[PDB]
Amino acid sequence: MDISKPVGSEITSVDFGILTAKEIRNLSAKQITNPTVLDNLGHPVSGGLYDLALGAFLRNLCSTCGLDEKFCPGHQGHIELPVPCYNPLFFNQLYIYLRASCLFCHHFRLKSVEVHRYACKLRLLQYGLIDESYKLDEITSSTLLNELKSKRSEYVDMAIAKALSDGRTTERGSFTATVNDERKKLVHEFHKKLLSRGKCDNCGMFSPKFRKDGFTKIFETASTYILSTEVKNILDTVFRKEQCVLQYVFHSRPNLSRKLVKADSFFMDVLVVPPTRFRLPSKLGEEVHENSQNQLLSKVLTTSLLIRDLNDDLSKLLEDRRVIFSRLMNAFVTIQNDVNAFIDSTKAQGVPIPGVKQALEKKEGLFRKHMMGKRVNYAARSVISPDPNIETNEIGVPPVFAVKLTYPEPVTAYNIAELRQAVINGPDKWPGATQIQNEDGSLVSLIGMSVEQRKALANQLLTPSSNVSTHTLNKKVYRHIKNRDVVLMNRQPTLHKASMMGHKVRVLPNEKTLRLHYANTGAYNADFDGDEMNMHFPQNENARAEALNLANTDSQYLTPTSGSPVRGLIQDHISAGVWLTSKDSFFTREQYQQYIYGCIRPEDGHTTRSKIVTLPPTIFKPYPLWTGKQIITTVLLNVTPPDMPGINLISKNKIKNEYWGKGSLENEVLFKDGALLCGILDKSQYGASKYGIVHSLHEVYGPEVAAKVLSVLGRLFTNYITATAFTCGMDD
Amino acid sequence: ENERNISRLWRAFRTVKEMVKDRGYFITQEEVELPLEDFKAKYCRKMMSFQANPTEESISKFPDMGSLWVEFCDEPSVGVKTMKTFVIHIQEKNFQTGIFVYQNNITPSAMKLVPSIPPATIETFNEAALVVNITHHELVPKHIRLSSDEKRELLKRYRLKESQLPRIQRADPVALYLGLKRGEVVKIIRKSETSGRYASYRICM
Amino acid sequence: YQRLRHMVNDKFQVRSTGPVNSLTMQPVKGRKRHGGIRVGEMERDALIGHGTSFLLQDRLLNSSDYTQASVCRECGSILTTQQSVPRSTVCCRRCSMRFEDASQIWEDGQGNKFVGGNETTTVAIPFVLKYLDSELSAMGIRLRYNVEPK
Amino acid sequence: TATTLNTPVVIHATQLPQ
Amino acid sequence: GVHVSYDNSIRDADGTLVQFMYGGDAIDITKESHMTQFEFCLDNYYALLKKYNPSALIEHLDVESALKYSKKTLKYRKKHSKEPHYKQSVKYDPVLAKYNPAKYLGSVSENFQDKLESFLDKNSKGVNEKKFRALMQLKYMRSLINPGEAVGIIASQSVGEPSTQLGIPRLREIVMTANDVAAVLKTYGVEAARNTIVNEINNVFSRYAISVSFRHLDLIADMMTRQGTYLAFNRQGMETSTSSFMKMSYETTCQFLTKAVLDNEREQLDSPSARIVVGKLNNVGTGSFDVLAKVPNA
Amino acid sequence: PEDFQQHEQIRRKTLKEKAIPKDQRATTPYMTKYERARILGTRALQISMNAPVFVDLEGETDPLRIAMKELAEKKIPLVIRRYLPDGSFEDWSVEELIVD
Amino acid sequence: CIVRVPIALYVSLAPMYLENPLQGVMKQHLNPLVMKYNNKVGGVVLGYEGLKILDADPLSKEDTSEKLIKITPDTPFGFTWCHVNLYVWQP
Amino acid sequence: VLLGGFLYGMILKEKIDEYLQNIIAQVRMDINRGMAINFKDKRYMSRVLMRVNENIGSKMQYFLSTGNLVSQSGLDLQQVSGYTVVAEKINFYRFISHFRMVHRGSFFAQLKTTT
DNA sequence: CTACCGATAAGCAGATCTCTCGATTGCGTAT
DNA sequence: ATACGCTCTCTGCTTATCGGTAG
RNA sequence: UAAAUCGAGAG
Ligand SMILES: [Zn+2]
Ligand SMILES: [Zn+2]
Ligand SMILES: [Zn+2]
Repeated sequence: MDISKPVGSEITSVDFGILTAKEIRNLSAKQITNPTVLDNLGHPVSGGLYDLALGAFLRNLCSTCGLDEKFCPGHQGHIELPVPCYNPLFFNQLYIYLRASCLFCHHFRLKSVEVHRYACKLRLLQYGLIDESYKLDEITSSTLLNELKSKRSEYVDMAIAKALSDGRTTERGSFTATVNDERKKLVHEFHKKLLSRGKCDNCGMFSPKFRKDGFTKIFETASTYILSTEVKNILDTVFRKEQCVLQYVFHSRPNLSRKLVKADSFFMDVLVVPPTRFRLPSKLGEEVHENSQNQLLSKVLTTSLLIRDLNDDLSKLLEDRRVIFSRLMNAFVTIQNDVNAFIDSTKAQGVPIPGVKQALEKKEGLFRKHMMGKRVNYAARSVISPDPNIETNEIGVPPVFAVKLTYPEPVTAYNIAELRQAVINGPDKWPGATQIQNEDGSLVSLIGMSVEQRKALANQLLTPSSNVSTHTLNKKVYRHIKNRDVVLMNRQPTLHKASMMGHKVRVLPNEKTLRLHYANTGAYNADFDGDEMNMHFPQNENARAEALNLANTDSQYLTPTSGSPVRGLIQDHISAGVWLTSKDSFFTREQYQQYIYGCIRPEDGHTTRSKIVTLPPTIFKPYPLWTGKQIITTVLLNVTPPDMPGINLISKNKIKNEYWGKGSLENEVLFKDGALLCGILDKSQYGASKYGIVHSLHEVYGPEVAAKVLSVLGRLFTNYITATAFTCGMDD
Repeated sequence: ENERNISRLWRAFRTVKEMVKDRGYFITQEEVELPLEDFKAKYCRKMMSFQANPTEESISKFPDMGSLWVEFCDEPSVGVKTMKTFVIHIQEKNFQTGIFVYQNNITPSAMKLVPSIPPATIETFNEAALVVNITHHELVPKHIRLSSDEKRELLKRYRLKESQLPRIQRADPVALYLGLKRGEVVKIIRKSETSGRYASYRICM
Repeated sequence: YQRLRHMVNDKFQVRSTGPVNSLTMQPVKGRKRHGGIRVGEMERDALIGHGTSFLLQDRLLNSSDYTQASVCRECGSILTTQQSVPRSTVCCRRCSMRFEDASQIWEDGQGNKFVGGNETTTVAIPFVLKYLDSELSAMGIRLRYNVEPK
Repeated sequence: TATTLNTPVVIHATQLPQ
Repeated sequence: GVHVSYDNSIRDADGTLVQFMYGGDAIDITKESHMTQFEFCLDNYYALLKKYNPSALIEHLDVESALKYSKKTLKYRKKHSKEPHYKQSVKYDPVLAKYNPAKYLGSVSENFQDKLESFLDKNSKGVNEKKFRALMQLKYMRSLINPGEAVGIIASQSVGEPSTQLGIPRLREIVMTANDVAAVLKTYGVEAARNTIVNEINNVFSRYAISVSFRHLDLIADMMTRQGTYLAFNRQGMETSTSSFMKMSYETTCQFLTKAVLDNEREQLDSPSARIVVGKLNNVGTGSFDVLAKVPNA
Repeated sequence: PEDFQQHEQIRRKTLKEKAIPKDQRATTPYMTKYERARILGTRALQISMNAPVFVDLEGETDPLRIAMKELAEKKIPLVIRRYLPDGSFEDWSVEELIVD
Repeated sequence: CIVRVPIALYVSLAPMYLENPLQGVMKQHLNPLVMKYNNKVGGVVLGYEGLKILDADPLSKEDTSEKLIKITPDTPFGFTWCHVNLYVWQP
Repeated sequence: VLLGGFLYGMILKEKIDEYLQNIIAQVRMDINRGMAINFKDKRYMSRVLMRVNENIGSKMQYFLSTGNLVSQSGLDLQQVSGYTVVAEKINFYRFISHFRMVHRGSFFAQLKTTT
């Protein structure tokens, strides 16, 4: 998607309607005749499944449009079926409305009073007046039935008029979940009781019971087969008589189009062949395996030719008629089953080739594999390796990714300082550009170019447009993913939303693995024993905004499962805390100052004073000493914003008051006015624990200050463990 | 079990009296807390039949709320002979609403006279379903019908269409207890664990 | 100590513009073919959960199979329009009529000249929508997509 | 040429010609 | 599609209102952590007061009316609660039902206000009581879930992800495959069914000692029971839904496509599933509003 | 030219019916997280395509940084349109909104 | 045979023209509409006049110097209606 | 434990049974085609044999290169696929492990009850 | 007396995370 | 030598044959 | 250039 190509029209909604035979024959670019895909010598056989006029095919200008293989969208053709056959989608609908009728009166076997009652109830549900219809039922010789029907009609029309005049329902109905529920219940009861009529009510003469042994065939009993054209004509007559009653069973919003619903929709008068573009042959080096859809259409075309020939033989004219009639009937049945197979691959009789329904039904179908979860562009995957010195809101992109992934930045008067030198760099000299998308939309390439010509191109990035029509737009440079950009990092499986965060990218110089800070371990539930995860690189500013602000790693400190935190340093830093903030921890002036500058380097903005401040030594004589408590205190004092007091907090940790000696008070932690005066930092303080110091900093100074505190605490505990080890042994 | 049947009958009568009071009809706690001796000395089932009327406050809130008649059958079963008798009785005193009680079962022939005479709605109840009041259980919150002014205000507050609200099926035990009608929105007071008491709603359908 | 055979030179991949599954126009599947990565249901639901609407619309639509397809305004179909051979515009087929029954006349490469049907405009959609349109019109189901600015 | 950047999406006549 | 509207009422994509107040108080669980940590709030009173800066948060917010009504209902409630819950005629709504917590200061829930009052009535201790309650109520005003939050997605993740760690089959007996909800619904009605659903979908989580916020269990139960019945989370429940494309994209695509096309169903493309299928922006969060630019010339 | 006029008139009449008047709206006066994110993204896009520059450029090149600088001084010339479920919309200018 | 035809188009405005939206619509669409035959009008457009931008807020005075212009979601472009009378020449 | 040598013998036996059945069906086709046969002539024996599939070895090679058991007669095995394991030979541990592993069956992999 | 509505008893349909490799992809017959 | 004929689960719904009740 | 089925693995 290009931001410089604006789209005005938008799809408000779509509606699911049956396509009719007459409509198809008007749109089609051609109807196909022969069941041969393509003749020898390599050209496609005119009139076959492929054709010049069904879409440009393998270096053959399309006849329908006149454009090449890339610039031909494809055009739709149709197959003239000699006879109308069942549509397997609607066979249960056709088989419910095939029964429940009197074949003589050509009404339903239900008394027209009940039929009209259901019609008006469903018309009231068309407009949402659900309770009004329940009173419509509260209305209780043949010439009086006409008056009863007229009274119900007046009642319904007047209720509709009042609701529309009351500002309660517009001209397009009011359809919602509850009204849908009652409509479904009403229709299901309608059908359940509509088959309860074994004897007609308009003219009480019995009718045969239609018995279907399986799809593609329906049998009558007083056994006898019934042709499909008979079923079509029967239900055509029934629908003609009861068009007013089925107009409200096959509709939910007011049919403002007022187009009559037929029985032609229930039958396959024509099959539709998608453009050739959608049945291109499986090409595998030399192997060419034609489409299963092409094979099924070839089979249906073969059956069409055979049944047409049998019909013609019968037309050119006893016993010969008997055998030709048996063969014609079998041709009918076989083409019916072949159409049923071209649509559905499980109703057939005969492992079977996938049908067009089978491209949708379950997972790996067109819904749960190419619409819900697609396969994305401008993304990368790798294996994660840990890396402190990464700010807990950053991710370390390897140079390979840092040179492949790109972003289209449009050139302005203020950007040509850096995009010009990015073009000068080239596609390999990081940072740099890999493409220039011009005003005309042309994508000038830089991969195969010389540095001299690259600089020459750079000298014309921000030129005026000599095109009257493109004066609005400007050139874009596909710059490499710089240090300022944002990346949506996810690690499958995504059991919760916090597992797909947005990090700021740091372009590491060395190795091919996504280097990620330790804090996010619980957030992704990740390890580093070869865990793989993916980085998605958004391509427009509006997408950058959400990962930078809404899904930003700072914004993700508390999981909404309980509001608890799922950040905090994990394994080494916790034990470094149990040791560094001990009473035994005393630090000379040099050691303490190095520890403080080792993590709060004020050359990028670690501390909020622009000149490090120290703390008076805890033990003055004999020589100036310090404590780890003071280390935590001065780290907090440096990271915390100025013109604001320090934190006050009382809490506990997991280490009892017996594991420190008699009369000890290290188990209870106390921060007073931004100074650590008692207690040892633990898992409870920083880690996956609630109400600790880092949680309190989050709640008081904001989430960003808590993120900076996590980075500095990690860096400090690391620099302290790289100057003082911590090991498990066999004596332990 | 004659004494036990009398005890269950008195308990059901108390629950029915309370249910009548809940809908907004003239009953007091002195009538409601009618002890077992009171029930024996006043009714020891056609003698248990009675009439109730709205209070002045209920009339102000519900202008169209009419009289109510409560009945108790004698035979453990009810047929169209009694049901038509009850419909004729409703038409005799022109009650707006009426309710019915059966001991063992009611025939569909009797049920065939439920929507017989609208808008004079007539309801129907058992005795065992009313041995224990359902609304006294801890789990069920309090339900309150809203006057059409209150319902209209509720719909305009959220700009809702009528059916877009959460639904309560008309066959819900609460709806039967409170005699709800389709389109009558109910305000429910839920005592939440995370927010205490708060007001939700349900449209009866 | 043992060196296991799960090295990084086998398990790192980075995707940009390139090969696409031509029937559904989403990038091909495979490390060897330089194919993209799946953003499945569990990733889409998480992306929605953060409230990230533009992010999800960029991962799901703008990057994989975004296409500016012409749609006829009146008939509401995508795969019905076509280009017109000059003697240069876009016209429709379903709601255009043959010139035998009738300026606004446009001709195909077959020479069959039609009139009308010039009520079409651009709509940005996933290509898989067009493919579902085809695989539904094969079954006889017609999806009519009414544009907003009629 | 002749895209949404350079041509109106829908151009109607408000009334009859005058 | 179940998100937070601008009435602070949670509803589907189409609009079928699911609940009127998120959890009954509309408090974001990501901002609920230190709302009842009163001692912490008082100790760091100056830092919090600096962070909220009520200087520019009063020129467009009403205080007096909401505080008055909160006091009145607090007094009325203290007048009551001698009797059980059914007899407790309201006569007075909770402040959240009447007043918008994000527009009127002091519009706070009953349990929160009662616990704050208990704290201020057991701890009589430069900070006064009125300024402390002003700061706490402003903090509550800032601890409300923003409009347009995918509370359905968050609830689903927060009930499914922790379920990874009786147990999962019990969940399947309550969420997916219909003490017993059926008995309590057939005897005591729909609200008793909702309470039973929440209680049983909680105590299984409790036995695993996972803290599960009731703003999720309430949303789940109020989506299941939206029809007055015990709609489980299977294809039977989904059948009663306005948008076709969601149902087609879920499962049994054939049956739902038939049902969609036989009714000529015109789905309005509001569900998250549908808007992707047709290429439009989503209806949760960033897409839950438009943006229009003011231009100077006329 | 006459059915078109009816179409336009019905469009604008339903538009005015939905549009809540300025002095009646009851939405939260803060600029929520989603609104802030979308405003920043949209104004950044505009800046990239040579939109007007109000706030001074202290060497910034990331358009999201220029958008943040505009949001700091509330110079962003956009308008949120919060939609109610019914379809009724309340327009809030960026300036009227109090962020955090 | 010069006819004044009042048209009502749906034009799209660039970010660079938020300062002069009237001149923006004139430079983007109306200027690419002069002297060219138009089938949607009927003749050949000699000129334009009375360019008037509609509003996205119905509650604004007819002379509100600032009108809301809806912004397309994916792009930084605005799309809005404009009523304008063209002096067309029809043979 | 079925060792895969006994399985090999079993599938070989079934294949040669299929061979005999194919030549008998060839005889049947010749009998019901116009006869012109004489069962005691080497010419006719060479005529019937040379038209039928004697390539039993390639069917064993198929069972090895794909692992799919094509059994005209239903066997006493409860599965039909996944019988040949590629000896990857990355370690002698991998390779020597190939030859000591039983498998319950590709039937039991897709099952719910974990007893 | 028969017709209509329930009611289990039986039969039936659809379901129960991303990623990398490898190999293989039809007999059979009448010309 | 090759082209053309092809016997391991769980939730519902739907169909079905035996009961009465009421004119 | 595909797409399926079987097998081997990573988390
Ligand atoms: Zn073409
Ligand atoms: Zn008849
Ligand atoms: Zn058209």
